[PDB]
Amino acid sequence: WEVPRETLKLVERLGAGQFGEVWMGYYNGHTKVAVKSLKQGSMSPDAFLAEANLMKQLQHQRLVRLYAVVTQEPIYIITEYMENGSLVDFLKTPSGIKLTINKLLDMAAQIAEGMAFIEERNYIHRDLRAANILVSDTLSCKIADFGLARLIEDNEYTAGAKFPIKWTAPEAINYGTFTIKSDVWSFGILLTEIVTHGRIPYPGMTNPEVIQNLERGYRMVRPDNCPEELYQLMRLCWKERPEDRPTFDYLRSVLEDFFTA
Ligand SMILES: COc1nc(Nc2ccc(N3CCNCC3)cc2)ncc1C(=O)Nc1cc(C(=O)Nc2cccc(C(F)(F)F)c2F)ccc1C
Repeated sequence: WEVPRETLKLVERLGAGQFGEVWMGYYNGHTKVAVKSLKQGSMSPDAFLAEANLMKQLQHQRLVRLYAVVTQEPIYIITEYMENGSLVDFLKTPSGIKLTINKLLDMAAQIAEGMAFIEERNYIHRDLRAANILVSDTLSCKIADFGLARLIEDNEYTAGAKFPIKWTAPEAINYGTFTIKSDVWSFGILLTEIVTHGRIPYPGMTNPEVIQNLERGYRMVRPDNCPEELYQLMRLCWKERPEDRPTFDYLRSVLEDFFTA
């Protein structure tokens, strides 16, 4: 997995943040890659490499696959470059805009397939949303960046760190209890993003507004142009009781059929 740092040529910053940056570059000149570098101090070089180790163990068709690493400060995590960036951005570009519900549902099914495997392996995402879904040149999707429990859950630190309100389940917002079921709720919201081609969820509301209404049992209205059948699948994702929400396997199962229809 190790590669001399010389085989990498950074070219364009893609993302920056608390723990480092993500750059687009080349490996041995010909291979286009995405490189994540750890910001010295931001976090243990060990906890940083944890993400890589998880990646090796969690390889799958619909998940971001590790390519290589550089284990000397500054540590790098390298993956292959996904040409169309993040799903949420892709859906607003001319190509993404013209996509028919069929192609959209297929993509939704791919994500559901990725989540089924994650559920299968006893893991949780914690920050499932279109911004963390990557799209390749042939429009196949892959799930990326699990949300760090350190910054999203209840503990010493967050005690005052927070999360993406509009995508988070009621139980997680209130009691900080994140399970695969809250990832399911989240999937429901991700579903609306896809069908609306990137529109922000709960149009017309602020985060504190969302929170208030959620208590009264409020749920997003079916988007114009969203099949009513698909809509009721979303409603299953937003059931009040977590244990009442469907599994990704079923979701994956049901999405694949709307698509062959
Ligand atoms: C921005 O990161 C990328 N961006 C593109 N393309 C792109 C992005 C934007 C744009 N833009 C921005 C400019 N405007 C035009 C469009 C144009 C191309 N391509 C690849 C990456 C990419 O792999 N990133 C990446 C992701 C992870 C990661 O997920 N870790 C992880 C963590 C936990 C669990 C798993 C699991 F379970 F899933 F295994 C994981 F995998 C780790 C390292 C890296 C480098």
